[PDB]
Amino acid sequence: MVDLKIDVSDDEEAEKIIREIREQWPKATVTRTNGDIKLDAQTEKEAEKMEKAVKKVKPNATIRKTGGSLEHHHHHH
Repeated sequence: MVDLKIDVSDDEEAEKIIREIREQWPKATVTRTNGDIKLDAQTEKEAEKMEKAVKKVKPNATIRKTGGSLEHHHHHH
């Protein structure tokens, strides 16, 4: 699981976040809340696609990405 919280400054784009996520991922918990979008990804790659689908509405989308994985630096280039 990857924590994805998408800031939303407008109502219509917030609608577009929900549609562009849930059309591919019906299981993706999208909690519509005036101010943000509370979203949960399954894996890191899944998050890469999810946050990208948001960026298909808004390229400079401020997305709060927490957790994902404890990327072990000895196993990291």
